[PDB]
Amino acid sequence: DESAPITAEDSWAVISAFFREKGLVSQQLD
Amino acid sequence: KGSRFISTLQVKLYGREGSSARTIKATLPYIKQDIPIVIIFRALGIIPDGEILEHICYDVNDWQMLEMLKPCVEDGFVIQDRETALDFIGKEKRIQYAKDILQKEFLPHITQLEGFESRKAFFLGYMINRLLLCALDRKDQDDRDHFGKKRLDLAGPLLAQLFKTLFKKLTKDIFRYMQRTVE
Amino acid sequence: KPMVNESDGVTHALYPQEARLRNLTYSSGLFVDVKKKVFIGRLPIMLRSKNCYLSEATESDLYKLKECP
Amino acid sequence: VHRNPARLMETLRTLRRKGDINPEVSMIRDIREKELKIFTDAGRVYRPLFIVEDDESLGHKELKVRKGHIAKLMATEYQDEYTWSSLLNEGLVEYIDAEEEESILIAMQPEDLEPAEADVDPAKRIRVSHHATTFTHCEIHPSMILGVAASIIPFPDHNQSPRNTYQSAMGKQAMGVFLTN
Amino acid sequence: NEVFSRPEWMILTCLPVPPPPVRPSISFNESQRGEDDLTFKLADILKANISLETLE
Amino acid sequence: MIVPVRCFSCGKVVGDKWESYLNLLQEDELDEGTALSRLGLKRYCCRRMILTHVDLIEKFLRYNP
Amino acid sequence: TTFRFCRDCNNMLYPREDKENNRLLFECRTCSYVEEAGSPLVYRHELITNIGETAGVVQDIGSDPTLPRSDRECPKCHSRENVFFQSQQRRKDTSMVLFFVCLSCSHIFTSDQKNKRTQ
Amino acid sequence: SLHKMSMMAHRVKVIPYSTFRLNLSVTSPYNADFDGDEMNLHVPQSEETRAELSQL
Amino acid sequence: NQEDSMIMNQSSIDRGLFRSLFFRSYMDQEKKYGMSITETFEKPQRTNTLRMKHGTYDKLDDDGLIAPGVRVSGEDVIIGKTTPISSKRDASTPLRSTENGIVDQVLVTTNQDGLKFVKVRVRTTKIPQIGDKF
Amino acid sequence: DGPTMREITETIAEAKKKVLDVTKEAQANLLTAKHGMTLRESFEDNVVRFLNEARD
Amino acid sequence: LEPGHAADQEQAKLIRSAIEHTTLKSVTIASEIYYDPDPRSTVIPEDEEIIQLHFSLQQSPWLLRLELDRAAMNDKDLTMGQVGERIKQTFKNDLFVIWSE
Amino acid sequence: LPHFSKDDYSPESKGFVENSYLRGLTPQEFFFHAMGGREGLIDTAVKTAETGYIQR
RNA sequence: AUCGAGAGGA
DNA sequence: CTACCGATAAGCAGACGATCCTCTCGAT
DNA sequence: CTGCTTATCGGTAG
Ligand SMILES: [Mg+2]
Ligand SMILES: [Mg+2]
Ligand SMILES: [Zn+2]
Ligand SMILES: [Zn+2]
Repeated sequence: DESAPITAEDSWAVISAFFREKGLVSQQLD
Repeated sequence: KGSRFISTLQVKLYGREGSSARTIKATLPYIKQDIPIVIIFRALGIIPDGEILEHICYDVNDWQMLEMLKPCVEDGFVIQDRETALDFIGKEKRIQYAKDILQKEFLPHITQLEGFESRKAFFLGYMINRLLLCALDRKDQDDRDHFGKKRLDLAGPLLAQLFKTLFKKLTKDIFRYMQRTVE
Repeated sequence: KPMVNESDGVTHALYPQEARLRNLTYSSGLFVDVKKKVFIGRLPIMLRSKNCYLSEATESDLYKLKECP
Repeated sequence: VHRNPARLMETLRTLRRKGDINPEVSMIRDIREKELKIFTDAGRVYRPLFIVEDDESLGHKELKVRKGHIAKLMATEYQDEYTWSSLLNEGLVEYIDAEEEESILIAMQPEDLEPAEADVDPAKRIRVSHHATTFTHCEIHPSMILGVAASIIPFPDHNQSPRNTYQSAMGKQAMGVFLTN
Repeated sequence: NEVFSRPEWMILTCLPVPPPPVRPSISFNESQRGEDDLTFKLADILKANISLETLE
Repeated sequence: MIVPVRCFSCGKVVGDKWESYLNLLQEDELDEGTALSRLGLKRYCCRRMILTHVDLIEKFLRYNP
Repeated sequence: TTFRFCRDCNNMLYPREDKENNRLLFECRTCSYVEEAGSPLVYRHELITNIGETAGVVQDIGSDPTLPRSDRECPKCHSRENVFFQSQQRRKDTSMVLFFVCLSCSHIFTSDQKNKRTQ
Repeated sequence: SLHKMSMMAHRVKVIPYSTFRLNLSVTSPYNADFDGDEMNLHVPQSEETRAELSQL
Repeated sequence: NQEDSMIMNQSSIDRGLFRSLFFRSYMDQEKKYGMSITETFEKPQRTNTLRMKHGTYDKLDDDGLIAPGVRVSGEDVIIGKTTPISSKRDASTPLRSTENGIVDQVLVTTNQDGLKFVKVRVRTTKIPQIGDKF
Repeated sequence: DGPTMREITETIAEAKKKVLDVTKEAQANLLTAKHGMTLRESFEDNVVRFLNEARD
Repeated sequence: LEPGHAADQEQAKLIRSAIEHTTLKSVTIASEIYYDPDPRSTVIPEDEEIIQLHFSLQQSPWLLRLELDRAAMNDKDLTMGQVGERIKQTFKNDLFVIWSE
Repeated sequence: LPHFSKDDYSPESKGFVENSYLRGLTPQEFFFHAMGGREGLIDTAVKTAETGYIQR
């Protein structure tokens, strides 16, 4: 159900998300 | 954007608690010694005892502070002008000298161009205003260990400070097969 | 994209994995278009940067260039 | 200088978070010393961090993010077009540094940090309260305060503080596979 | 001390020279060369010292 | 880097059980836990052996020559 | 000590003496402008200060979220909305006291039962 | 080496494997532990010397 | 297993725990600014020069490079090269004083300048022994 | 012991209330300073004391 | 302590405050300067008493006026006069000098 | 930290870990507890020298 | 082998 | 009343740092 | 978290 809030668990996806898009060394490339 | 020329301005509050009359001075690039502010303020055009305090104290119920500056004012109605503030700093050869330093190395960010004098007065007010907030204990010492007022220099920026340093060489060894070409 | 000029020779394409073996430098060429097209040095390349050919590279493409993914 | 710097930030903020001013840039309004600092410098560190604005209709202060988004972002897990970055831009998430952290209120878990106030399995640890109603961005997950090496320790909370720091110099002296090739 | 130490001594005249043992050589080498740092400053010196036997 | 033949702690051959086990998982749609028990592993020195063996070789065949 | 500068040169003026009709006499070494006394007051010190307690109190105050919030009344304005914090002077020797600023009459009020105050 | 104790004569025992081996209870004075600490030995060369060590 | 030692199932080592690999490589090039002084990989003997190493050479073929499955150990010469000064000065790298293993792989290439280049790895398996850390 | 974790706990719990109180006391100009120390030093000192004693 | 003077839980105090260094400043709230040229009377309401009263068992117009805290006056083994006669003895005759009781 | 209101002198806030190495610490506990011996770690590698100079 | 920079073990 | 000498106070500058250890990179 | 040097001031002698 779309609107509704999140829970803890769910944040690991968000992390996931970051990391795929930057990886472990961004800082150096960037 | 544009060098690494490093350029340290200080505003010291000479005078300990009570020790006579707490005068303010400051410091500058290629210089002999210090300077009461009042001058320098005179020197950026800012002249009237008080058209300065505005530059520094920002509200007029603050006597306390005000007063705190009262003895600086005094260190200069030995100088009531713009050209003799420039003065204080070694004629026409040395006034230049100072309308320099107060564009060329007295607070360089801001700018180094011509006219950008009050831009700085003001700042130097600022400075001074935190310099007194902090001696009147209404504000706290500045923390030297806030990650926030530090950076990291990554590879970029470093490749970068050599690159300018050699690109500076090829650059001018060449102002030399060139001097020796004539042809 | 990085190259390299072996004495008495062509300009090779340069591959990280290769330089690592022969002590060469994954670095690339420096060209400026100076007024009145011209090179003045090379410039060591940050692997997996915008030039490093490994920046666009597929998995399978890596192993291929012998490079851990 | 600026009068009504309020109506300005807002604006600022909608603009970094819409994407029209860079998301790097930091953007600090101190209220009470009446500065407003804007910093674009380079070398500053910064991050997590997700966002909160009361931005709710049917009740109270919330996270903007939502099972909605999260769930399209997962979306993009089994398809292996929702990227972190689009979180950035649809504003769920912001980057903070140091300086700017000073003027917020972060929440920890976001859960059991803002569902309203209404037994205790005696073995759970002891959390504090909720005391705060202000939040403006809630932490992504606490574990990230850690870095590459400790992130590897089974449980370091139950664990004395320098020890953990020693395993973290050792972890790097472990043997194994450094690279497929 | 009259015999062992004397202000004039305290200043230089004539400077010993230390033989090899104290400061040798070699290198990667052979046929090329070479040396410690007294041998090189132990020149700088017999260096400008001949610039001055050549003014006078 | 390949399953091991025999569990460290204990003795028992296992190496002959790797493929069998990816097969119960992947294919009769089962929890490693079962699988395991079902391939005969009952001690956890021995469970441990398989639940980890991590098959990096699968990746170094990935390079060519 | 609120003093005062010349009109005519915006500078600073100083003080002498009405010898002669006994009274006070401030005055510029900028022009010759002159004034009758504000008040005889002329120098204040304070070493124990209350002039920094409230500090930046500012309509915006109410939104700054670092500011904790209490359960009180303000006494003119009746609400439960405020926001408090310890005296801003950053003296070592200072009152662990609170100050509140109500939210709807920007009213400022205190935690303290001994010391008397107006600010 | 802060004490006499960090020094001290022993009595040799050759054995297989490659670690100096010691007694726990000679631990403090050296203040070793065994997750790594490493330790040196020296060997006297004169019949005296030897005395010196076994005696003193 | 005291004062933080620990005790290890030697049977389970044997079955494989905790083992590793262990390779190392060694390296080599020819000459500096010679027009007439150029090192040369070879497998040496004397020639008028005769400092040459105390250890053995007989594992190197002509090229002056061991071969792969050969086991080296001790002070063995792994790479023969010589450097001719006026003449045949040995100059040649042996396996570490302490180390023993096996050749794994050997490489031959070259540098920017057309230079001869060589890198020899040796490999050894190391097993949990007594004094090791964990 | 289960009912020790219930004592233990509450045990910290009454020190939470003393810190509190003293804090409240203090905020009220009430709290008294300790010959030669800042009244703020005495608030700190009381608390730190109250909780070490709790840990204890 | 002295030998029998061992627990004059009181005799300790003296010592304290027999020893314990201690500036004007420590007690002084605020220090000020009015032009009150009129010896015989003040400008300031708050001072008026303090005027009927200095003559029972020259001067300038410029009054230095220190205020004292209620406090340090309790914390310290403390007396106006004490203050006073302190102030007066430093200076003897070169300053003229008075207080509230 | 910034998860905390300002002007807060309460316990939590001020580095009072309340749980045990067993049930476990929370975020702030951890982080605080981390300033713990970094201080420690530090002076240690600092005792260690002050010390060994003494000793010399 | 000298020499200078960093990394690591107690 | 002046000058010289002596004493006291303030301001400015200098050298040390755990032991022992293995190893890696680079250069006239 | 100082020992040494320089400068300034109060004292004594001429
Ligand atoms: Mg140890
Ligand atoms: Mg140990
Ligand atoms: Zn088993
Ligand atoms: Zn005027």
